Formats: sequence, C-alpha cells, structure tokens
Amino acid sequence: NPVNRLSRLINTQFWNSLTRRVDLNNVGEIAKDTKIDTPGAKNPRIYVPYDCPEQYEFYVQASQMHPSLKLEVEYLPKKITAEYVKSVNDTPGLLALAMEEHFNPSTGEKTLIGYPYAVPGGRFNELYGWDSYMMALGLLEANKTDVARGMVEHFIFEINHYGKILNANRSYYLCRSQPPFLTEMALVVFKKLGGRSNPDAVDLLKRAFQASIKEYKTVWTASPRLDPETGLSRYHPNGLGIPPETESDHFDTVLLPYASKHGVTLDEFKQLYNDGKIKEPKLDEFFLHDRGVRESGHDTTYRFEGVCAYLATIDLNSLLYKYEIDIADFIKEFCDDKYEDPLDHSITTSAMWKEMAKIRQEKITKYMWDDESGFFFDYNTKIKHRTSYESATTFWALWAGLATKEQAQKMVEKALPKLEMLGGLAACTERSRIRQWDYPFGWAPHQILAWEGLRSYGYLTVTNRLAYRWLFMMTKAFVDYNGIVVEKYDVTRGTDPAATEGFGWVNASYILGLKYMNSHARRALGACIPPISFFSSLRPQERNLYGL
Ligand SMILES: OC[C@H]1O[C@H](O[C@H]2O[C@H](CO)[C@@H](O)[C@H](O)[C@H]2O)[C@H](O)[C@@H](O)[C@@H]1O
Repeated sequence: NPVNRLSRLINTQFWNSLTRRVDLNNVGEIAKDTKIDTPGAKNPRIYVPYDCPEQYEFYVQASQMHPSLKLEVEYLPKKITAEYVKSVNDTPGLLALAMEEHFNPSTGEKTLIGYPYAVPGGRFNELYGWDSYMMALGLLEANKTDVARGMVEHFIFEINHYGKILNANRSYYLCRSQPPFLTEMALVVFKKLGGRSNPDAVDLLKRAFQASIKEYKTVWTASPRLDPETGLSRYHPNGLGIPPETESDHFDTVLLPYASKHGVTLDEFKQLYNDGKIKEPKLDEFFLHDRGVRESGHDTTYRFEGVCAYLATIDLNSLLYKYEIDIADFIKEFCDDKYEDPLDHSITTSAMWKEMAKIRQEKITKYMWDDESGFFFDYNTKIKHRTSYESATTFWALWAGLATKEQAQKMVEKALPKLEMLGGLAACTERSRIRQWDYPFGWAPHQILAWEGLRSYGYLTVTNRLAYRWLFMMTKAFVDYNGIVVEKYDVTRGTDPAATEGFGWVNASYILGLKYMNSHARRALGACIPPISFFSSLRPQERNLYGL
C-alpha cells in the first residue's frame, strides 16, 4: 500500500537521511556547501562566536584529526557588522550551533557533541528557520523528539549569539532571518517531553521563551523592521551588497542597465558595487527588497519582488500575534505573572502582552482585513496603502487566532474558493498573479498552517477536504514517479514524465495530513482515487465530514 510505503519511508529512512549531528569526524561532511562557488569555498570553514572557547577547541581539534579536510576555524567579532559579512562573502563558512555536554561517568572527562537537527535536504545542508517548525512537527509524530528538541536548543543559541533566528547558519545569512515559530515550536516540544512533569522540559520551555521574548523585542519589534506609525513589523534585513549564495547569472539582468549607465563591464560593476564604490540609491533599495523577500521565505513571488520591504505582511504580523499570546501564557504560569527581562530590566505582565496582542489584532484588521473579498491583504507602510494581491497566507490569521469568528467564516466562504485547487491550496489566486511561490503552486507550509488554523476555528471538515486533496496529489506522484518526492507541486495539474531523503516539510506535510484521515480515506488514497471520485462515492452524511 503506497500510503503505508511512503509513510514508512518518511518516518525512518527519510528523517535519518536529513538528520545531522556534529561530532569530530563528520565535520566538513556537515560543512559542505555547494551553493557558493568561489576560491574560499574550496576548503571547509566554520565560524565561532567569541563567547565559546570550548567550541573553538572542539572544531579546531577536529581540523587536527583529519587534515585531509583542510578545515579552517575562525572566531567571530563580538559585533557583527553588515560590512563584516560582506567581507566573508568570498570566504564563507558554517556557523557553530548549540552543543550538548556529555560527561564521562567514571573519569568525569567532558566531551562536547552537537545537538541533532534536520536539514531541508539536497542543496540545503543547514538548519533553516521556518522549515524547522514544519519538520519538528513531523519528527514528533515519528517519535524522534531529540531531533526536534535539538533545533529548539539551536534557535536559543542562534538568538543569544547571533542576535536572531537565522535564515540558516552560514556566514552569508548572519544578517537575515525567517518567520518566527519559536514559541509554538517550544510548546509542542514541551508537551511531548511530558510537560511540567519533566524538569528538563520546563527548563527548556523557560530558556526558549526567554529567547523568544528577546527575539520579539530586539528583532521583530525593533527598527528597521518595526514601522512606528502603524506599529506593525516588516521584513527589513540589514544585509549589505549582493547576496553571494544565488546564481552567478541570477541578478545579471537587473544589473546590466546600471553597468551600462556607469560605462563598465558588468563583472567590474559587480566588484565595484561590492566594494562600495558605486552609490546607486534605486539599486540599493532593490537589493534591500530582495533580502526582505528572502527573509519572508517566499522567494520568489510577485507580491514581494520589487514590493516587500515597506510591506507589513499578514504573514509576519500573524506569527507575532501568536508570539504575544504564547509569551503572555508563559509569564502567567511559570513567571508568576511578573517577568523582568535580565537584559534591559523591563518588567512585564501577561495582562500587558495580552493587551499588545489586542492592539495588533485591531491594527491588522484596520490596515489589512477586507470584508468584501474576505482576504487579509498586506499594508504598504511607505505609500500608506493596502495591497490587492490575494495570498494563501491569509489563513495564518486563523493559525494565530487573531481573527474574529465573523471574519473566519466570511474568509472560508469568500476567500477559500479562489485558493482551493485540485491539489489543495494554491499560494495565491490566479487573478492576483512563472514565479516560484505564486499560482499554480501549492506549498507544504501553506497547507500545514491552514489545516491547523481551520481546525482551531471549528472547521475540520474543510481541513479533511483540503488534506485529502493534498495527500492524494502527493500519493499519485509517489507512485507515478516511482518513489520520487518532489519539492514543488502544481495543485492545478497532474503528473509528468536524490529523492531518497524527500524534502523536509513536504515529508512532514504528508504525515500531519494523514492524521486527519480516517481508515476509509486512507484506503481510498492507496487506490489513488481522485478527490472528485472519492467524494461523490460517499454517503451524504459521510460526505459532510469533508464539508460537502
Ligand atoms: O536561492 C537560494 C535561497 O534558498 C533558500 O530559500 C529557499 O530554501 C528554504 C529552505 O528550503 C525555504 O525556507 C525557502 O522558502 C526557499 O525559498 C534561502 O532561504 C534563501 O535565503 C536563499 O537565497
């Protein structure tokens, strides 16, 4: 049965293939980076913060065992400047992450070994920000918790030492980030470890919310990201120059007009721009929006390219609402409703946080919600106007819990039909739109968040329907492509003419979706029954379970 075959592969072979753990021997296997080709990328390299002498010894000694790798270890400055990262552009490296202390019981000798984590797979050998929530959900269903806990330990380390949750842990990501899930990601691992019963669980919960509170204040509600007028946050990374990790050809088309304006060859224009010599304001802004699109994880989409820096997205501000609610709960329970940030000595109560979320919910509705169309749009903070682009991320409002019941149903009735395709939810409506993250492409995170969001607001029959559509499409591809799991899916079309690891959040979308399926539906999936045929075959009251 292909449903059980795919599931079984995801739970065992796939996650193991994607799992990474740093020991002394595997460095340079973990440090492999194909995305940046340049003379500095030939030898493996790791960067370490100035706070971690013990980690420095670990990796330094790692180079001493296997000089074959020619691995180079380098400390990092206490203050990491945008200019500084531009300097390591041509000499990249992997960033150290959380380490687990393991003591010899007889002789007490302490050895360091990395916490486990999952990579998205393939070209991406690093821990990524918003993939890791998706994967951790799937790993907790596969009952590998240590892999999920490791990533939480990593996000904590990322926030303290690197100042935010990184797009991924590499030199060239140090100014970027990605949509925050840390609060909810901490809760689901807390509950799996046994909750308050487990003292290690409670410890972890506190450290993750301590870090979450700092990420909130110092990153997302700080400037430049925070818009003072609206009080809503935008994606505004401080990265400088042209991002190294793209294709050498990638930007050549937009750069070429500027080079001709400056009368030099493009390859010279590239170098002189990265040397700061050319000052072009209009182009400096473009690359600013580019880095903002890469911080949104949606690179690339038409609602963003040339648009989103100034944009306050339903995406980010929804996940912030979840942060504010989660933080409030944490303080009221474990902090006795009094929390004083040890950094700035700021006292806060749950009532205050619960307040802050109420204002956010008000201001989101003010600047975003549209009752006629049923969508949450994004607000441009520069020109002070609302976007017309209909996006699938509007369901994050449900996932966060900031929408009113009235908003939700108007959104289910009016908004959902335009996003619901054969394979589930397209990333945006056809009218709103060949880019990557636009129609006709569905993406796993969009599905996962909408499933749980729709469930919280009381529609799980819609989730059953949308999950069937997605799992059917994934199952048919598994059998038609002979075990190949593909990263991207066209939800409006059918099949076509190393997948041993799959792709992390696609794997997780499959299992998370199957929880919503009863045994009748799982069997229909094994037969590769299309949704139209499956639904029409059900007794009318069973068909109600799918919202039909
Ligand atoms: O072209 C390089 C870009 O790759 C990443 O973005 C993709 O990979 C991530 C992990 O799969 C996803 O979270 C993301 O949604 C994808 O768009 C990276 O995030 C970008 O910064 C790179 O520029």
